[PDB]
Amino acid sequence: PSSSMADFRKFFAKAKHIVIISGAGVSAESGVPTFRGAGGYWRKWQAQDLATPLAFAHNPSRVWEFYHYRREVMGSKEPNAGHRAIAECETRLGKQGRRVVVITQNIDELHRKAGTKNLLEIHGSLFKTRCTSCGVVAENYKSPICPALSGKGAPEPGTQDASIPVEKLPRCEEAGCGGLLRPHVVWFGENLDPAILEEVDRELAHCDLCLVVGTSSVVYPAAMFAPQVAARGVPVAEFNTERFHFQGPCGTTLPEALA
Amino acid sequence: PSSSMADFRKFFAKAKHIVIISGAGVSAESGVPTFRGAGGYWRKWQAQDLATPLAFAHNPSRVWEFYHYRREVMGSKEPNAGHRAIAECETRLGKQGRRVVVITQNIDELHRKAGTKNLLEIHGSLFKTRCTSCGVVAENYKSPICPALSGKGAPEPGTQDASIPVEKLPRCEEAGCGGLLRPHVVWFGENLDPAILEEVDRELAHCDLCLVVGTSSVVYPAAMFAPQVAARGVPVAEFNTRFHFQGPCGTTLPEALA
Ligand SMILES: [Zn+2]
Ligand SMILES: [Zn+2]
Repeated sequence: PSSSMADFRKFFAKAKHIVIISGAGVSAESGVPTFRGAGGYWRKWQAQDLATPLAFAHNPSRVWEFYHYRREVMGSKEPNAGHRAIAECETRLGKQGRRVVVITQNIDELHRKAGTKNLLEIHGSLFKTRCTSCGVVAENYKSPICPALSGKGAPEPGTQDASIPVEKLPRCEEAGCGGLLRPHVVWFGENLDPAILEEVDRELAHCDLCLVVGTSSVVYPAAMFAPQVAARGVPVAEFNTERFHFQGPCGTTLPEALA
Repeated sequence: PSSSMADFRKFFAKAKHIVIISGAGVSAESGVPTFRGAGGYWRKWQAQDLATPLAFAHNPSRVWEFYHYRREVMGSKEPNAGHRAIAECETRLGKQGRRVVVITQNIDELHRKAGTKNLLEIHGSLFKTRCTSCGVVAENYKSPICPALSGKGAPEPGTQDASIPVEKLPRCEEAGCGGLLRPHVVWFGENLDPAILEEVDRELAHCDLCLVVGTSSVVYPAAMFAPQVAARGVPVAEFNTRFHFQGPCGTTLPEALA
């Protein structure tokens, strides 16, 4: 894997269809606490205790307490230089008829806030809700999402469970529904949206340059996508903190690389 | 990027927990047809066209014809010298207090024919069915899987679609179900069973030595497994059609696992 910026910039100049696969490193550079490894903890629990349809069935109040916490910490965050370079490149290239798409594992909408428009959110968004009754997906940025969760969601073990009755958790506001809302987030056991994967696969089939940013291509989810682009002879440029590999924060490398 | 067999054996002789990741190259050496790449076609299509939820929903007869073909060709296939050496290595190290486990996305079951017991078939089996109604998972080696597939599944293009009505495709035989069966195999766009991957990770986290044999860069998720073993500092030896050993796995593996 080459570290030549000049050699990368030569493909970048000529690339008509760029696919940027964006991992958690991009979000972390904005102060988003990465909910994986040593960080994958809230009170007594891990992600596999919280982010599952079975968890939501047994204790939706606890799952909503956690996602309220997640929403609260996320909504105070701002796009970083990497997010900005990525958006500015899409805007700039688009005026020339050249394409940039972002595939993100992240659910904080920081790419959207930076100005990214060709955005594929494979894990959904925690600022979207899904109704478990009618199936309607809705935007929700409200703080707090419901009055019962006001002041709730503290991460300390020993914090009392809110034990909010289901009726008082976030409810659908479609006329005549009133169903229980869940976060519009892909949980363990649940498949990624087939329509999204369809769009993703089309982009990978047509791209002439691929970027992996804030993650590596040997790890989920970039490991799903980058190998088949590379096997086609399309250059894959990797930007992370340890064909092309560029070391350092994406906020440092991407502004220059995507200039 | 070592190519020394002498250095591998030193690690092999003492190794307690051996994971063997077995890719499509191991199957190809037994003549099992592959369905990626230029030589990977059934009629007009490759696996990426047929092994999908969408394809099954749109033409279950064509998808079933494809897997029926693959089920039927296995009758002339045998495990190769690679499968045997892997299976003999397992039983041998067993009576020494040592672990050999095989993790594979191969669905042709030649590893278990060869005598492998610690086998993780993480992509299911050609010889297993799943009911799309009741979810029951059943072993199925019946030839043909249903009478409507008798003589069907021809691999050359221009072969007329069987166009078997869904009612005459493989049907669940659980009392009062009658649901449509699919092959119990992981498709493009589908995740692994949650427990399956949790078990893979357990083997990967505890192994002293990893073998990766006949595995392409695009096989998924299996291509992630050796990378995370190496990240631990644990030696990974590549056997293609840290160590690299070139040639048929039936030629290199007997001497490597001797
Ligand atoms: Zn509703
Ligand atoms: Zn059934």
